[PDB]
Amino acid sequence: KESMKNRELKRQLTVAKYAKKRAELKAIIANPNSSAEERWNAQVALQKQPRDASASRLRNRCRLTGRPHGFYRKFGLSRNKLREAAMRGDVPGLVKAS
Amino acid sequence: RRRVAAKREVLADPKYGSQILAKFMNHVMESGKKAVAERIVYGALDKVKERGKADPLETFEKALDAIAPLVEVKSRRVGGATYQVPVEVRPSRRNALAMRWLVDFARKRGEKSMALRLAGELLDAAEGKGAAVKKREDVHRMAEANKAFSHYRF
Amino acid sequence: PRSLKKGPFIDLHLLKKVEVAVEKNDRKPIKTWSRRSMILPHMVGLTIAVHNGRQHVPVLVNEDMVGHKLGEFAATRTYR
Amino acid sequence: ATQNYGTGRRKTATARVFLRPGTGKISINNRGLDQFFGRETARMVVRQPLELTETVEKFDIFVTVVGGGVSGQAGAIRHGITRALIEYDETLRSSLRKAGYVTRDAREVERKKVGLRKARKRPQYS
Amino acid sequence: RIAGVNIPDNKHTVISLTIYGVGRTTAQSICAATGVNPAAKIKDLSDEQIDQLRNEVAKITTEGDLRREINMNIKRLMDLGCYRGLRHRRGLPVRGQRTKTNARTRKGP
Amino acid sequence: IRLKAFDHRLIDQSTQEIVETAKRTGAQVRGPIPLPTRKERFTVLISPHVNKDARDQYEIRTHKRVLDIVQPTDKTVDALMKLDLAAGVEVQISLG
RNA sequence: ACCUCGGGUGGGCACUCUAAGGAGACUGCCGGUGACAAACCGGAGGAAGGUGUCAAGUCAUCAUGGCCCUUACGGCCAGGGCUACACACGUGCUACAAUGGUCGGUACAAAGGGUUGCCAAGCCGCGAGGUGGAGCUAAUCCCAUAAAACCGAUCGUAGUCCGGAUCGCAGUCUGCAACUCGACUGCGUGAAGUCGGAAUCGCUAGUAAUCGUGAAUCAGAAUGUCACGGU
Repeated sequence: KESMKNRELKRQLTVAKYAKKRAELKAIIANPNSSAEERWNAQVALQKQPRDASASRLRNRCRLTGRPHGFYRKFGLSRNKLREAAMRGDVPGLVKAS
Repeated sequence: RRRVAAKREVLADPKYGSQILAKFMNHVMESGKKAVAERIVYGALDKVKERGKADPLETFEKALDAIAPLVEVKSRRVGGATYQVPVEVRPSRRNALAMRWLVDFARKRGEKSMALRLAGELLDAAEGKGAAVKKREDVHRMAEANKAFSHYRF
Repeated sequence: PRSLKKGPFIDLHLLKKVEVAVEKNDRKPIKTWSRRSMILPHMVGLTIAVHNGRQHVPVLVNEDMVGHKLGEFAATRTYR
Repeated sequence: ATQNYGTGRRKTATARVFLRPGTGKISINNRGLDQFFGRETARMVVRQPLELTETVEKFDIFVTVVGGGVSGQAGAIRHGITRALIEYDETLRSSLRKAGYVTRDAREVERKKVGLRKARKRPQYS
Repeated sequence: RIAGVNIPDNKHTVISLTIYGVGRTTAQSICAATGVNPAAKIKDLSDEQIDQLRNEVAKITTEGDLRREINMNIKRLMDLGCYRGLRHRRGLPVRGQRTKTNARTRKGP
Repeated sequence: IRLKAFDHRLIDQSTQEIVETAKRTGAQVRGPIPLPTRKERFTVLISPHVNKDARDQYEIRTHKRVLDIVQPTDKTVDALMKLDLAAGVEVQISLG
């Protein structure tokens, strides 16, 4: 596949393309200070202003392989790296103990 | 085939002053709580004699009379019919069937006081007229047809 | 969840052939390009067809509807 | 003086005995034995070395040991009876082999094994 | 009439109300401030402290009146071609439970 | 002084260059306050076929140390901030 | 000393607060067996002493063929049609109505990741801790509340006053996307749980065995193998 690994990877600069209207429209909704006439003004926000402004369709993978499973928070890499990284020494502090 | 285990009985009861009774908290402990077990380990022995007139170590000791068998029920081959093995055995066998099956009839009584439905059978062995005494006399006269099979074909 | 924390439905781009089409008579079905797209609670009695890719279903809407999705006119798994 | 340091340990403890001679007085964890405990039998299991060393008239024992469970460091009162007393004298030295209550049992819950269910409690197989 | 249906005795007074379905933590203040004692039965006390514990029967829903609208709203789901009556025509769980086959207490015979 | 260092072997060799080189200059710096092993167990898969019976054990350690200088004037904390690393030690400092 | 006897705090380096790393556990020794010999039986001290295999899942997460789509699976806004109950079951927590049928209470869990995060005592509460925010780089804390105990009530042993499967409608929280369907279990209702027998999962020592997971590429419903089952 070639038209797959370079069309959802570009979500780094398109999901936060605006990035300044996306925070000026999503905090005071969590505030009840909006008036009873003002249910509508905060809802001209992000959808027909072209709809790459939400983030429900992004997924975390590996870098050099691209495996979504086995991905953790302490790496940008996946389950087929940990056996072959710190023995060549690509990961700090990963030491066997008990 | 070697027996490698070492028999380590640990008997020291904090208040009760028994000889053979102390460590028995194993089927009174129903995989649960010890504070639930406090009126039924010794508090039920403080509940046996409360309708009786003795010490609760009197009636407990004499379970080695009539609910303890004489012969053993293990099966053996020669070339034919599978022969069981009747023999005079050391107390670790016959009195092992004089303590744990005496308490095992506790569910078909189902009365008030959880503490009483475990130890409401122990005082029936003064004459020996309870539940575990019926099966012990079944053993002896289901051992007539076997008692000569100890050396010859055994 | 799915309570009435969201009271109204003010959605602007799902609207501009719906709220404008009040003065115009009802002679054409309003076609929909989603399995999600909903419309007002004060327009009650329009026609929306379940959008997935092969053929359309009978959709009958009366005055007493308040609750949930359009997933009942055609089913989720329609027993093929 | 008799101002010493003994320690009983069940479930990774570090105890404090404020020990002195006296007449058989017991106390535990800034409390008495009739004060924190009760509704158990594990209080006078420690009686079994206590009345056989005949120190029921000679010492004051306050072994604070914390942690564990309900009756878990009721297994620590088992240990700390004669540790801070055999650092005084050598009378009851060879007279305590019959009990055997000092060895911190390492057959407790050790490292966690995957594949099984618990330490060495095996799962269902065919 | 007394609790709607004829009532067996030799059991509890608050649990005579807390008779399958709406109750105890809402009637936590009903049986405690009316003065009606939970400590004894519906008969053996004075027979007069039931008169407001009987009026709750015919105010909201009744054993006869629960049968009134047990077919109106189900008629709203069967011939309207909808999906609450697509797994009522079949008999499955409806509100999105363990879905297809091997379900314990939702299908029946 | 608080750091942010790796393990047992790159703080017990990094605090040797701190306290003696700060005692040389006529000042009084306290001794090392310990910190045990950061216990966290790690579980991943290693089998080429997908297998639930196969897990294992890993760990990354995280060891820091509490120190403090009594008379704060030391050039041992600012000038010997560039010395107290070798390859990837990141020495945070505190004026305590 | 003090304290609200929760220790504001000096002092806690000795009558310590979870140790980085460490002499670490024996063929060590005497004696009866055996060819004296491997071992095997017994005693030390001391509240510690003997442990290279089974023509079968992937020309497909790196690899690699005989034919192919070749105005095309180079076009994608895709005009929806994958569970008639008509069964055996790989069956494998839960009870046998009596320790008896419904809670807000006990000496009581409580720290880390924490610069697009974790989300107080909540004012809200029967039980919802959205505006609040003690903690914003956590010997701090948000889920912060809790442990199967006393004698727990009326009444003392039940296929039922454990019983609710389609008829929660409908209640100021992601926020432009809840028009006949979701947590919020408040118990007015609509059941099938009675010694496991035909025969077989399978238990010789820490074991057969019923108290729970906190944290992302920086947005918190990842259940048979759950950080501690205190038996």
